[PDB]
Amino acid sequence: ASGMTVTDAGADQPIVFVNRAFSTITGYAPNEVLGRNARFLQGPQTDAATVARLREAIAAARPIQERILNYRKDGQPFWNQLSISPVRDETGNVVAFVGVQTDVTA
Amino acid sequence: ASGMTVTDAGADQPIVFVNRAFSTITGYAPNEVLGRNARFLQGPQTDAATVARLREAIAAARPIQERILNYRKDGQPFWNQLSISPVRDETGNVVAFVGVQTDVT
Ligand SMILES: Cc1cc2nc3c(=O)[nH]c(=O)nc-3n(C[C@H](O)[C@H](O)[C@H](O)COP(=O)(O)O)c2cc1C
Ligand SMILES: Cc1cc2nc3c(=O)[nH]c(=O)nc-3n(C[C@H](O)[C@H](O)[C@H](O)COP(=O)(O)O)c2cc1C
Repeated sequence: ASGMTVTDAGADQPIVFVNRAFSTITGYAPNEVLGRNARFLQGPQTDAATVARLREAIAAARPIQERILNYRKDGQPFWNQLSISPVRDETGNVVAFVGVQTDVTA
Repeated sequence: ASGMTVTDAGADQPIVFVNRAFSTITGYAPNEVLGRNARFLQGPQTDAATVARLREAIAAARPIQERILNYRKDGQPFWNQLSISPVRDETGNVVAFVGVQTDVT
């Protein structure tokens, strides 16, 4: 089952919702992630260039797919097949971002 | 500001998240809508053919936009410019639906 994260569009994209699978994958409870930028999932072995591509895509409200090394709450590394897309109204205003997170470590 | 509604993909698409604007537009608090299908927003004068188009789009996980007559908690009618899109993982599985609700009254 794939994780889903919803963030606000503006002001450093704080998490506003995660599904159950997000907790299964990351080991974080909703309480522990709400109001935070998802970048806490990253650590020392996370690829800087991949993070840069995410940063620029989100700034431009551009859909992006990346395979990124993330870390469970307990510090265990896992490979995150991450898909982020802006949510737009019909006037093109960005209302939110949605992230789909799949553990592809195996 | 535009409302946003997130539902589960399966089992009659219960609401799992709404943003602030959803409450401003509909007059419903999150606690009142969570776990419910969004069809409660429809009323007597809602166009049946529009509802049928939404029903078929969701069944096939197809993106759809409709202008649909909805009703606030207090019963006042409003025109809802509604856009629904499936949220998919990289293997095409539908993880959720996202609806954007703009009051165009
Ligand atoms: C909806 C959403 C979900 C995200 N999910 C993840 C994730 O699961 N793992 C991750 O490393 N980064 C994720 N990010 C990316 C970070 O929040 C951040 O945008 C990224 O690290 C680049 O920005 P920064 O250089 O300011 O940290 C997500 C971003 C958004 C908007
Ligand atoms: C994410 C999402 C948001 C929705 N938002 C609305 C809405 O704001 N107003 C509305 O009348 N129907 C909305 N619907 C549609 C109803 O939930 C339902 O799909 C529609 O009435 C057709 O199915 P039915 O014939 O089983 O009711 C939404 C559906 C989804 C999946």
